[PDB]
Amino acid sequence: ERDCRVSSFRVKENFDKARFAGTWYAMAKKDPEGLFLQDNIVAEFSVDENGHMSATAKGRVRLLNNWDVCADMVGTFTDTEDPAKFKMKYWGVASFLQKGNDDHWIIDTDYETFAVQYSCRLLNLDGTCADSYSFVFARDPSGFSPEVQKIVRQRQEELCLARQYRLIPHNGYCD
Ligand SMILES: CC1=C(/C=C/C(C)=C/C=C/C(C)=C/CO)C(C)(C)CCC1
Repeated sequence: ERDCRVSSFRVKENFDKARFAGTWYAMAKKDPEGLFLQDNIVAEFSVDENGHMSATAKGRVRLLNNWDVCADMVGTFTDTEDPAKFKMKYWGVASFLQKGNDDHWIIDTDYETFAVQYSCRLLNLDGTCADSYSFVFARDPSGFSPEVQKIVRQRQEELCLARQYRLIPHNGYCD
């Protein structure tokens, strides 16, 4: 009875890039297939004078040889015909870290407390998603009141992703 087709999902109305700038702490995530950032994750968003949005990000990750390193990453965003939907190109400061190109959607935000992000890397023949990831971000690395926790859960049900996330530690391991 629920529609899980990716083309039917509602996104943030009248999205505002300049208002989204500044520091964002990751507090929970849903993982995709393969290598991915593990914990101690912080993001910094910026917008230039001509309207182009970009970001940096740091976090610990375990490489192919299980070595434990602090990764320093960089991303740039290209606008589309929906103001909340972007294309993101990304890479690292060290040459052995991963590079690529992903969809980046803002499902909802209030700019001053919380944000919900989503990416579908592959579509099924019937229009639902075959490989996805998602981040829950905070301005304040504290818990979220009861009423904001309830709005975050309603957005996780829209995405057909209820009960598939885990909490992330913050440890000092990276700078
Ligand atoms: C750049 C960037 C993002 C994605 C980063 C990812 C996808 C990194 C993967 C790193 C790996 C796998 C390193 C191992 O070689 C997010 C969405 C947080 C928003 C801020 C900018």
